[PDB]
Amino acid sequence: VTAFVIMTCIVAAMGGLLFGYDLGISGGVTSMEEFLTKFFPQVESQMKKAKHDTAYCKFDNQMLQLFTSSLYLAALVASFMASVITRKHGRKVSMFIGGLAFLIGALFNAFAVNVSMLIIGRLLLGVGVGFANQSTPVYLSEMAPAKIRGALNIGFQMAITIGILVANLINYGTSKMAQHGWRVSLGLAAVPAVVMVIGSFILPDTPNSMLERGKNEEAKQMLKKIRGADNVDHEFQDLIDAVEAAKKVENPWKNIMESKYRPALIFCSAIPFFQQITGINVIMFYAPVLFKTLGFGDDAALMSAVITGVVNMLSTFVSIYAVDRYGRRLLFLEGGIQMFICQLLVGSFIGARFGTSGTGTLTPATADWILAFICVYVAGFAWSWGPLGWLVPSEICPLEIRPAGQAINVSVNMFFTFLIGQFFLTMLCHMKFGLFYFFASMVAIMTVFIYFLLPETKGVPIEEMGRVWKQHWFWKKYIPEDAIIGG
Ligand SMILES: CCCCCCCC/C=C/CCCCCCCC(=O)OC[C@H](O)CO
Ligand SMILES: CCCCCCCC/C=C/CCCCCCCC(=O)OC[C@H](O)CO
Ligand SMILES: CCCCCCCC/C=C/CCCCCCCC(=O)OC[C@H](O)CO
Ligand SMILES: CCCCCCCC/C=C\CCCCCCCC(=O)OC[C@H](O)CO
Ligand SMILES: CCCCCCCC/C=C\CCCCCCCC(=O)OC[C@H](O)CO
Ligand SMILES: OC[C@H]1O[C@@H](O)[C@H](O)[C@@H](O)[C@@H]1O
Repeated sequence: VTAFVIMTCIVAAMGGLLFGYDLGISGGVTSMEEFLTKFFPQVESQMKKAKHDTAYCKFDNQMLQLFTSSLYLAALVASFMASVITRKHGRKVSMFIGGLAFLIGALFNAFAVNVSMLIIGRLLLGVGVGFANQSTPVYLSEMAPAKIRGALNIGFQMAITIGILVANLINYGTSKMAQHGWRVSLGLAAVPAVVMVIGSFILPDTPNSMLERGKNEEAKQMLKKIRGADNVDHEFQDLIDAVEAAKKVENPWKNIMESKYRPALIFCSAIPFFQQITGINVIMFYAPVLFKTLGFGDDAALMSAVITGVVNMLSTFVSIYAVDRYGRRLLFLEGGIQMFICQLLVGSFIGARFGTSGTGTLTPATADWILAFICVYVAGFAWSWGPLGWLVPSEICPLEIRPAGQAINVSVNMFFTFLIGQFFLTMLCHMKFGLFYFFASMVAIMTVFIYFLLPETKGVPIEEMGRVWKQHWFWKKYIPEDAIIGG
């Protein structure tokens, strides 16, 4: 491990900020009266008569769901495009496109003068997210020394949570603007894109992609540079071995369903789905809706998005320290147990305080204990399914289908991000605390799934990952002998 490989992965992980900024900023902007009046005067015309509501709760009308989904549709579709680009031209090439498309969408939003620029900036933001999220995890996983691959991979997620936090702070400040606050909120999304774009000019590409697309001596020089050694023959042989197999495959989507890829295929699909049916993107807004409904500051709701975002970042550090010293399984099991227990605690706490005879017992101290319970649940997510949701699919895919496997990860995730968060929109807004129990069972299901089916992937060089599957009960019947590289 060199100072060069470290700085390279830090600079590449900054692509998480794009997704993170957008996740953090859109809740505040949508509550801004000046922004609603411009683009959705029908929402404003009933926010005017609500006072105790949250505006994004009325994005339940058919045309409003269209506008919301368009970003996830664009990202879902970009991510497949980026599978092809990333393999054909290299990982740093999809990262460039991700930033540049995100930049273009940011200025379109910040300078929108009607609802068609907003759509167009929203389509573009999602293209940015499909490319950034499809290729940055691949880049990190392949560039990092195997010893610390998980730590340097999670920096992508660390960046996502920094994006979430920073956006929430921005919204808090621009919300106290006489005019154009929403333009600042959307417009500052352009700083991370410029950073990502400029960065992509300076990053090297992975020797894995370099060797796979013909640049041989260039691949070994880059391996010797990031590893800092001259005797890279050993792991360069793993690369030679894998490119030998991978260069027999063109159109990885043709062979994706072959038996030797079944483990990676299953997990590239279930891990994104599970990450969302956790309910993280429903539960993260229970407290601000609740706070606003029951009186309490408009500020108070935004203040609790900051507190959660401070907890959501920072918790990330736990996964970063633990993931390579003790593994992925530990974080998956502990994180799920913790998340399971907070969901039962908060579901029943609400169900008690506001349910015996009648309904309606507003309380400050009761509101803070629900936020503490959610924060511990968000912490358990933040060092399990959060980061592990962008680490594990990237590190279980043989070279020829790695980019395609990351695209399955992004597309399934965006599809379910939108689907779960829109389906649960009504219950979240009408304070149906039964959702915490439902999300409890899913966390139970997914924790059991993980326990039995996911082998430990820590410490293994990326191209040797088939030995791990072969040494797992159950999955071992899928992996042919010729798929085990380096031992
Ligand atoms: C109020 C304005 C504030 C503006 C805020 C600007 C945000 C800066 C971006 C940071 C990307 C962070 C991602 C880097 C994650 C690095 C952690 C890591 O990857 O691990 C290191 C490894 O363990 C070593 O041994
Ligand atoms: C490395 C740094 C890169 C720099 C990244 C750029 C920063 C983006 C900020 C954008 C804010 C846009 C503010 C525009 C607000 C003026 C809008 C206006 O005045 O128009 C009113 C409208 O027409 C009424 O109908
Ligand atoms: C080596 C790695 C170091 C590990 C670093 C880990 C840092 C994670 C911190 C988590 C805080 C979770 C506790 C949740 C805080 C509750 C906040 C709250 O309840 O807010 C109420 C507020 O007062 C209403 O107004
Ligand atoms: C080019 C690389 C891949 C690009 C992938 C593109 C695929 C997604 C396309 C459209 C998403 C849906 C867009 C439809 C948006 C309609 C918005 C709207 O109708 O807003 C109404 C407003 O509320 C007034 O009432
Ligand atoms: C990985 C190491 C294993 C560690 C396992 C930890 C699991 C914790 C489970 C439930 C905590 C629920 C209790 C949350 C404590 C919140 C304290 C708090 O601050 O709430 C007080 C409130 O702010 C005043 O009104
Ligand atoms: O930190 C919170 C975020 O973590 C990411 O890993 C997930 O993909 C996001 O949906 C989530 O909102």
